[PDB]
Amino acid sequence: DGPTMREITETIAEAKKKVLDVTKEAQANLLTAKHGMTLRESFEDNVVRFLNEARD
Amino acid sequence: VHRNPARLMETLRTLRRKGDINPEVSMIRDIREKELKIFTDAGRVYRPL
Amino acid sequence: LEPGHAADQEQAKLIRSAIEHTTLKSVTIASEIYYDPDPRSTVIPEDEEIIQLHFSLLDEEAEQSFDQQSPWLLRLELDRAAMNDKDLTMGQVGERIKQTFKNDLFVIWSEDNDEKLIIRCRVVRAEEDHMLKKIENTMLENITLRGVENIERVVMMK
Amino acid sequence: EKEHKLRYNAEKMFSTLFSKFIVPETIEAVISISQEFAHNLEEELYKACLNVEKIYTEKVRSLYSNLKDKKNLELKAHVVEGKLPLNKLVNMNASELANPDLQEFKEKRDKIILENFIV
Amino acid sequence: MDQENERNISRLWRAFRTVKEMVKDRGYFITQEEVELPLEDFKAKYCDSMGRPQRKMMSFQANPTEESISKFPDMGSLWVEFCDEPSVGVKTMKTFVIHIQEKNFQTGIFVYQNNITPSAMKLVPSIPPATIETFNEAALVVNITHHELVPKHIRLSSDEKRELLKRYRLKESQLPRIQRADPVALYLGLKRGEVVKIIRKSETSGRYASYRICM
Amino acid sequence: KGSRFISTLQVKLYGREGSSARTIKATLPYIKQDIPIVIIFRALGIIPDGEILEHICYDVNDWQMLEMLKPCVEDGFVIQDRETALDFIGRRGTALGIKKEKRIQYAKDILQKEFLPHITQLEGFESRKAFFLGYMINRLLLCALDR
Amino acid sequence: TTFRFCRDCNNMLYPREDKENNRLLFECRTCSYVEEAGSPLVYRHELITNIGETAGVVQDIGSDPTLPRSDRECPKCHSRENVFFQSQQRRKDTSMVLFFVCLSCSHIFTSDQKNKRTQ
Amino acid sequence: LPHFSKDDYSPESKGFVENSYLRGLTPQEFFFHAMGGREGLIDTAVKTAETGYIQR
DNA sequence: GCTCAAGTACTTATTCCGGTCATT
RNA sequence: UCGACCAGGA
DNA sequence: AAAGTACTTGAGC
Ligand SMILES: [Zn+2]
Ligand SMILES: [Zn+2]
Repeated sequence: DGPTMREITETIAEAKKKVLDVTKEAQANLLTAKHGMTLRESFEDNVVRFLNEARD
Repeated sequence: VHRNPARLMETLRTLRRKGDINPEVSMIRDIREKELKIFTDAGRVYRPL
Repeated sequence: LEPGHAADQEQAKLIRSAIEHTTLKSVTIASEIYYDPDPRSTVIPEDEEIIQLHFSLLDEEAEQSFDQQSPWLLRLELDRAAMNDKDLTMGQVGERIKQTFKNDLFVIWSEDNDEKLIIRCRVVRAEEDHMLKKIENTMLENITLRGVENIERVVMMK
Repeated sequence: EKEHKLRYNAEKMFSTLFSKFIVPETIEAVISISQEFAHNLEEELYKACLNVEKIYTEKVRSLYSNLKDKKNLELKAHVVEGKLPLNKLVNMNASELANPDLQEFKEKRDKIILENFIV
Repeated sequence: MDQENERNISRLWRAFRTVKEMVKDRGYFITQEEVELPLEDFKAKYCDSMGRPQRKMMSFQANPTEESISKFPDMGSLWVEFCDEPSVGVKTMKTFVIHIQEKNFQTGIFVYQNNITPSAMKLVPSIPPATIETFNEAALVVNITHHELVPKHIRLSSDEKRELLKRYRLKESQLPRIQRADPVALYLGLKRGEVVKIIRKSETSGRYASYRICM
Repeated sequence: KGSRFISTLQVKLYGREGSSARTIKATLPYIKQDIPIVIIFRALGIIPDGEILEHICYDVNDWQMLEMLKPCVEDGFVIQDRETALDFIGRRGTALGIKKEKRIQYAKDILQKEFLPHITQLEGFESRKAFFLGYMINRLLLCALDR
Repeated sequence: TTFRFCRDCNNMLYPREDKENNRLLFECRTCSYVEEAGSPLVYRHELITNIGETAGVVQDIGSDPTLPRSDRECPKCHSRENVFFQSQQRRKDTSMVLFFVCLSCSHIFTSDQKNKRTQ
Repeated sequence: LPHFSKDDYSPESKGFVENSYLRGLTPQEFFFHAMGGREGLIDTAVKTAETGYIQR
């Protein structure tokens, strides 16, 4: 459905923003790493997550 | 070594685009690492743009 | 966790820090070697108060503990973040070093609250320098401060 | 026997801090009163040691360095002279002695590490 | 460092309990009252004036139970020794080795702190038919037989072994094996040739019994 | 083009990440042992430290990379003359032909023909290869300092 | 550290203690040279490094078309024309902090909202 | 890819495929999808010689 | 000269099912 | 009809 | 194709 397709497009769009926000937070040194993990390892996990939540 | 790399880079890039330097000749300028690498090497795989 | 203390969140954190291996290397920003000739005083004016509390009274005796030590200083600076994060006292760190070299190294330190965390080291009773760089390698690499060997990153789980 | 000589030197330090720390109490919100008050902690820290039957020397420094501090720890040092338990302050000695500025960072760290190793 | 004296005593009391648990499990007369001895009561008995644990006094004798005599009639008395020296000297070992001979003990368990002289351990197979066993203090702090994954190991009598081989038509080489040095075989004081009946729970039958021969 | 002189030069950073005395040695063709860079530089004619150091580390301010070079200066310290370096190169690995006067001559040969055959194989060039070996050590320490 | 060389033979200077006057000297081991030390510091480790972050900032930095642009105003010239990048320290641990280079005054500034620097 | 600016950690840059097989993949989406697909084709080829020997 | 880390040699695999070459 | 290489199939 | 066995070399002390 066209409406379903709008919902799907805005679902990906919102997850992109969620990522960008986590990107801006990590760029301003506000991000804190989840034990035995790099700050980069921590950011990646949460980015991969938001996008896989979105695909689902 | 070179003292004004930008001037030399524009010169060489214009020379190859004219045909004076063979079009297959690879010429890279890493500004961050302060290096000019030129390859006249046989065997390099290239693509047109 | 112990059958009783199964939901005891505080006992979990306690065992977590009791078993996780912690080396001096993990809590050090930089180590330096200074030529501070008279051991009773200090060239570095930053460290002036370190000698004024630890070195003054006591003494460890009056002075007796052989102050004719060595003119070469090993100055270690510790990261307040990683110190407090891994729950450590300057005294804890200091006593662990003083127990490794027994009576071959006169060790002193800045207190837990001071602006900079410093550990001042000097050898005890011809030819030196090269041996000091060997002592600092043994310090960072070997000396265990807290935890059991082979046990890295310990994590809590519900 | 040697113990008394080691205790003697320890008291000398407290009175030195009790003369050069007591000045801002009068500046916002003398050498004789500092001597008596120095002895009040030297025998109080001795209560904490050799129970029923080394640690002490280190407790002396943390009491000296923290109570010295200012202009953040002076607000805590003000309470010490003004009816704040001198008995509790002796067996206190840890992150509790620290500056309100340093205790803000210590609490900011501790509660942030907690969410990282809880997985 | 009052903390290090307090932690050392816990570990020693813990290991003492495990020796008591091991000797009770080996078929010797030890009460559950003896095993579950409190830390307070332990200190009260074996610590000196300064509160320092006197290991010399800990050493004890254990005699086989009435049922132990029925299955194993040749199972004699046992002596357990705890040494206050972290490094157990060759002079100290000779004093121990001779204690067993004169009192005609069957077995002797030496509980050492850090190490025993390579000189001193040459005297171990020197007094037959009696056997000497060595155990490190830290190795005994925790009783490994009390673990989830460690099933009930039972030492079979010579007659019981003879029956197992008859009923299953086996040569000794056809029985699953247990290493002489195996933590449990060490606990039971298993001697080469001895057989253990391992009774364990099964997600298949609820109860399954296997057997292992010492080597 | 020219029989393709396949001579792979290895410039190794001996000593692990945090281990005491981290020296840099290099394997040249037809020489058994690994020679500390300082001796090779001295064999090329570049004799004092800070001429050898100047060829490796370009910025005088970069103390971090220069402290990495102190143990190399100490390794090659034994050799102080170009001939003392050539004799040392000659002695180490084929070699065999015992008599001082000949090992020195065929050490020059290894550096001219086999050490960095690209650039040149001609006699006069020492200076050109000296800077290149320096460039290689610079690239090695740059990765070692995680830059 | 910032170490010196022997004038005359241009070689590495090694430490030497003047036990008489309790002062540090730097001797040449290729000749008879000796010079007084500038600083009491002889060796510096640094486990937690900061040099390598602002690496490769050449004046031609703006001419890299690969580099991304931003509309961030400069703390000095206030020009909304800059070419940014991430810490050039190639370690696993390293944060994703951005370093900006002004396409006017060529001043280096960060996105770092945890602390303030001068590099 | 050379179509992106340096230090780009956006979903598009590090290989997220926003589109569906119906809508069709962009050239970048296509190359990244091929990259991941190649990983599967390798895994299948190796874990046959490996898994095969385990069986024996 | 003895223990012991470490370097060395040298061993070992990987399901079933037409064309071309040179030589047997 | 001695067996090596190359190319494929599931 | 990386990881094991079974020696042997170096050298800590
Ligand atoms: Zn000189
Ligand atoms: Zn600007």
